Amino acid sequence: MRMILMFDMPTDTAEERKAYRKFRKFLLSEGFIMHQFSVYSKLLLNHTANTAMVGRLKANNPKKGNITILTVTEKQFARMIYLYGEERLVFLGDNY
Amino acid sequence: MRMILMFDMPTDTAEERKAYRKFRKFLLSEGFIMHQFSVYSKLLLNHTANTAMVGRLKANNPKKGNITILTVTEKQFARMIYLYGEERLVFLGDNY
Amino acid sequence: GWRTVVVNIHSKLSYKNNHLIFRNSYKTEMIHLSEIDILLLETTDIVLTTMLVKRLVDENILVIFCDDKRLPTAFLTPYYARHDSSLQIARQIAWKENVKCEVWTAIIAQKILNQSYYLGECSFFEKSQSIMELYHGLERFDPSNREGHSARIYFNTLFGNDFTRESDNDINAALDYGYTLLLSMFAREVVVCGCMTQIGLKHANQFNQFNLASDIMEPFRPIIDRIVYQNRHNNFVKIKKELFSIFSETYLYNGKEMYLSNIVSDYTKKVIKALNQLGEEIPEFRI
Amino acid sequence: GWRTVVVNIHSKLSYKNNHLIFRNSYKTEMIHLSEIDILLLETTDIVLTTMLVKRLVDENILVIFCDDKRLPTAFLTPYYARHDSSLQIARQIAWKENVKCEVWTAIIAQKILNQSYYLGECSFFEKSQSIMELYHGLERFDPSNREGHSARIYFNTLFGNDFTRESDNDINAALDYGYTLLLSMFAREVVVCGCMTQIGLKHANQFNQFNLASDIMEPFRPIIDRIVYQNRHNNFVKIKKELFSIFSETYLYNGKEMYLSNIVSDYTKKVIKALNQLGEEIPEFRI
Amino acid sequence: MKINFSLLDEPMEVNLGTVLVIEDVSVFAQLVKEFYQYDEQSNLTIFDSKIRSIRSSELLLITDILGYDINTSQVLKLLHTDIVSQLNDKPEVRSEIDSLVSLITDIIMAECIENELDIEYDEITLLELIKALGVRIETKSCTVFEKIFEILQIFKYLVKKRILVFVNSLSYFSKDEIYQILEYTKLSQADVLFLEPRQIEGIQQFILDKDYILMPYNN
Amino acid sequence: MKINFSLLDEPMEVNLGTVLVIEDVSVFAQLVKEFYQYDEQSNLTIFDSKIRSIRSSELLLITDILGYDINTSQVLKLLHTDIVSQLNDKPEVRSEIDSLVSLITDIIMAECIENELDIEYDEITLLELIKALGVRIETKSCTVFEKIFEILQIFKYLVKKRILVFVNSLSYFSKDEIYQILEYTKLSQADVLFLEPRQIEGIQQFILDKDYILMPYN
Amino acid sequence: MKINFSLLDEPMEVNLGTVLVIEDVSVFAQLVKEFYQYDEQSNLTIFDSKIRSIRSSELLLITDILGYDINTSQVLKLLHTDIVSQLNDKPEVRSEIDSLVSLITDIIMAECIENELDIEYDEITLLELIKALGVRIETKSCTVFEKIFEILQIFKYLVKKRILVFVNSLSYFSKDEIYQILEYTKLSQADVLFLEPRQIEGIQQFILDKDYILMPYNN
Ligand SMILES: [Ca+2]
Ligand SMILES: [Ca+2]
Ligand SMILES: [Ca+2]
Ligand SMILES: [Ca+2]
Repeated sequence: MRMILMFDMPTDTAEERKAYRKFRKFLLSEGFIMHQFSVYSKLLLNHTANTAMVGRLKANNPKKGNITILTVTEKQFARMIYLYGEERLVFLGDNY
Repeated sequence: MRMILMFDMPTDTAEERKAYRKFRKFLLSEGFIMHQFSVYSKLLLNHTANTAMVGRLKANNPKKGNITILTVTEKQFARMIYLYGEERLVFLGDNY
Repeated sequence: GWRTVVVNIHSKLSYKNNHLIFRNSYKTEMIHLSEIDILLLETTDIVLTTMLVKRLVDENILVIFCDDKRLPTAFLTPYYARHDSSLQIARQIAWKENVKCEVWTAIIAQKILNQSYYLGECSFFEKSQSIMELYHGLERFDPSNREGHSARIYFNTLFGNDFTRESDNDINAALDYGYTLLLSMFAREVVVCGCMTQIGLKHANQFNQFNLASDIMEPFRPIIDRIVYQNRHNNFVKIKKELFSIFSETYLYNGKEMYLSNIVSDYTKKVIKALNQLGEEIPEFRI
Repeated sequence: GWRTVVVNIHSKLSYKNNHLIFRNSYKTEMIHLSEIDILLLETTDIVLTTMLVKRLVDENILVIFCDDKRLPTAFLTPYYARHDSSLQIARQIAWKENVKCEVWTAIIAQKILNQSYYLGECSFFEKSQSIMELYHGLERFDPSNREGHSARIYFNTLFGNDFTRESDNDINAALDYGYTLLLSMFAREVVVCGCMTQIGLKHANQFNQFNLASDIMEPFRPIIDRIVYQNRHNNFVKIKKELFSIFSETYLYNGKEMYLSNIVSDYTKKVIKALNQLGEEIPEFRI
Repeated sequence: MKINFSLLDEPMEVNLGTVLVIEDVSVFAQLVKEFYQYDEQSNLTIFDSKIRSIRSSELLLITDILGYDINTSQVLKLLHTDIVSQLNDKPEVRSEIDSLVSLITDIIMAECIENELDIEYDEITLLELIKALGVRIETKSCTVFEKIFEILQIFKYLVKKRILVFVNSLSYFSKDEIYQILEYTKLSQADVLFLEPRQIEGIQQFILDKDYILMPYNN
Repeated sequence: MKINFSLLDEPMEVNLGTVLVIEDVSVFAQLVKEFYQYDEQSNLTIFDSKIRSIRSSELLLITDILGYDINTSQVLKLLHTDIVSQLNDKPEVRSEIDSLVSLITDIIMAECIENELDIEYDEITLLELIKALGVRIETKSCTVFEKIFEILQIFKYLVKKRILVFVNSLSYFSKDEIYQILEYTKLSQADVLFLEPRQIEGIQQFILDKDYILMPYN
Repeated sequence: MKINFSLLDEPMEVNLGTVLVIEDVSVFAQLVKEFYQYDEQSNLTIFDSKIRSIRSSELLLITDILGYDINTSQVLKLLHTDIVSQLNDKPEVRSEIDSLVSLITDIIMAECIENELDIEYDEITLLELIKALGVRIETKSCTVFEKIFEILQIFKYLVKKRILVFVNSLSYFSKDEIYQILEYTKLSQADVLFLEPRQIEGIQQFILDKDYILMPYNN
């Protein structure tokens, strides 16, 4: 089960930034990889490790922190498209 | 097709904050809902609407903005779990 | 419009809310008309509506219709692009043979000079020196035919002595294809100017609707000759795709670096203004 | 080919087995390709196929597109094997000033004669006799301006002395509407002839782009002013409804009673053929 | 009752019976899938004169003619009510039935008085007599044509179904049977929409070409 | 397997995939009526390789592909019984399941004893665990081409059904999809028979003329 | 949408526009009284294809054309929603309007920041802009023909009205105007039933003779 995890929290206070660094280090220690800011994912072996990981994430969530969790297949994970910020020739048909 | 979208960008400058507000308003106008900061999702009817939405998101991405797109099933989109929040010496009081 | 839309697939096209509607069984896509410059139909299975054709005529978008072989068959020519056309017809009838032969001679000099620049970039000193000699030897009425000799020496030097323009090889086919596309864009620009396309600036005896647009498109041929020379080993399909990449690529005008469509539009505008004002300034395009 | 196929109704066009398939809600008709000569599309709801367009390119038949106003907008231009109309436009560029002045004077004489005859049908003998005197006094180059002098007499007789063409009223808007419909029909006929409508018969004013058709439609103008005189009390919408019945109404041509479309077609053909042949015969139309 | 999809230029109106022929197998299968999934997909939109979109519960979709169950609790209940109304429209027949049921009630009442226990009853009504008779429609021996005809007859009994749609049901019926189905649909006023891959000869229908052009066809 | 009716001269055999075209609308509609009424009517007969008549329970007749539910009470019963048999084939795994169920029953029993109200329980069984998990065949079908494939999978899974019959189901699929369906039928070895009003070009099929004569095609 | 009364032999169907001419003044006045009192009287019965009788709230009765109020809260609300949909169908116009509204909101926000009190706001939307503009239909200068045309245009906006009925409204309109009303009713799909004492020449209508015989009439 491919576990996609989004993480956010107000970063204004120094304690909030420290909690964000601690939570990020905890995510890296648990096997999660950061694709971009607030974007992470980890490959869970089965539903058991998934449930235990959900409990651990709920236990380690910092104050005011918010985590989104989504279950995704490998075919859907390879279809993940990341656009980081206008074509002259538009082709409708075979792309040649 | 359930589209999970993460959005990040340096917010330091005033122009960057204005661009972030504009991009967020554009995401809300397109049907995306914000589950938490940087975390959004939208239900796309089919693959064509998904491709057009990808092109539109690439066109509307602000400078230095970074977007992560992941495809999840509708049942897996409902499976989304949002969690909102080992020391030997525990101090309840002034932290010294 | 900035966008060249090419449809090689069977589908139905409609016009809805100032938007081009591409409807197919697999997917449907809407593209705004203001962004669209040129519309190219490369197959015979495409369907369109006369209302969308009227909206394309009002939007002044060039519509090209190809054959089953995908080679262009016929393009749409609007009767009235602008009200200044009816006033420009009297000026075209009032044009002088000295202005026509002068502007055409300067244009041929720009084409031969562009060929000498292409051979100079290709590091041929004798060929570019000979073509430059023919450029310095060009005269009014063209008694020496230095333009045809420059073309024969150009193609014979590039593709080999055994090569010829009358051959049926895919090289000449791609050359006629690029000349047909550039002739279509230049002809559409002449339709935007409003002047008669059938009246040429060189020979009054030759009667052809594409004569004027060819005389205006003469200096830009070496741009097609370059990609044709590089892709000559590739198949005709890949050569056609590389020819389609010319619209995406940008070229350096004397003023600044611009797109091909803008250079053709501004060049044709300066040519028409120079013809009506009797040679005030001659636009020069260099590679 | 011979027959001229015009589509005024919603329909779809296809090409099967060297046979043009025209499909309308009422019935389906199949026409051989060799029988068709010129193809014109009146409305914006017509659907066509690019394959039929390619077959038309091989058949050389001229394709004419029209807008919602029915005025012709664009026509199909093939890159090779061009139609004979493009060769016929050169004769229109060669039209002599004497033939243009003769045809123009004949047209003005026909219009003034129709106005005086209509005033005689309205039983005003003094105004019709004055307009007839101006008709017999018309001369080349128009130094007397007897047409502009007959105008005020005709309109002042019809709608009263207080009425004028410069004032803004439902009568003037109705006259411009009828002149717009007649300009659309005559302009469509001139587009069928292939001659450029920007070149006018009047040598003074080139401002209008329709000048040729606007000059050809003058002899049929009073037929609109009759219905506008009868319906003048009705609102502009009712005047438009009454003017819309002129297409269904039949009129008397010199040869036989015919519809307005065929009469305008024969008149335009005689005008073009007379201009190319330098005044063999001048078509005359009387109310 | 107008239906609209992305392939059509304008929404097409469905009045009485309507035969829609889709010459493209891809657009036909996609349209049928959009008919079964209609609540999930927004591509196919069916709206009434009020422009209000009808729910999938209001839409009636039928593919297998002999597999559909025509006998339901609501259909049999409303049918029994219709029979009770038919018997109520005739005063003489209702009077005779009242006499007979009254005699039976007298007999059963005497048998109850003969018993030692105290027994009470109310009445034997006509709806209870029909429910005891077990009146229902017979689809067992019915041919496909009679089955579709019975479906067109019970569509008036269905309250919640706004429109009836048949999928490829015209291949079984002969041209004359199709003429009877359409002519009966014009009298029943119900809205029926048939979807066929191939065009039927002799009947008015809307044809969708592989070019995605919709045209009316008399034959 | 072979099917026989009064119109045919000799019974035709149905092996792997088979396409049967009936050029008569009356014989086609009457044939479908004989398919739904097969239990009632003795006209249409089916003789297997053993030359024995089969009951209508062994015949699988499917007209609407999308309207046919894959999940049924009998299908879920046979699937749950199959999974229970697979878990019963391994003693150690079932023993571990009994241990875990014993632990959960001990926890819930302790929580029940903690409550002030008296509580009575029976036990937890593997069948109740499977039914509680909701084990069923996948209900996701994007197109009728995939739905018919699921119908072929469930048909090959069902041993009681000796034949699967489709009525006018080939009009939805494209010629290439028909080729893929025939190849999948030949790979699955199941017996499938199709009934079409008109002939299909490009594939092998048995054409029944209006003269009642049957002829092979391709 | 079939209507039935004791004088008719069979219930007559009303589809699109229908002109019903009653040649008897007694039956006409009694029928109009049964139209106003319809909830109280069981003589006149109007039912749909479901045979369900429509309530008087679902029936729309109109006699005075210029006295009827076309502007209502529901009609203006649904009309504003329709205008918002029309502005939403065009992306460019909606973008421009969003830009202008953004500028105005910036100005007002600056003015709020200049104040000493802490002020909060939300947004200025398109529906609020239309409500502030006061968009409504103008019946003041409208002719009777334009009034009935606007009524036929707003009948689609009325959700609860099942059928529109006009009482003696065809006397004011010319034959051509009646042709425009019927031809527009065929496009609007609404069900309109006109009641006139005298027959109108040139239009299809149902005539009820003093003999109480109902016959279709082409003219
Ligand atoms: Ca009872
Ligand atoms: Ca019983
Ligand atoms: Ca607000
Ligand atoms: Ca206001």
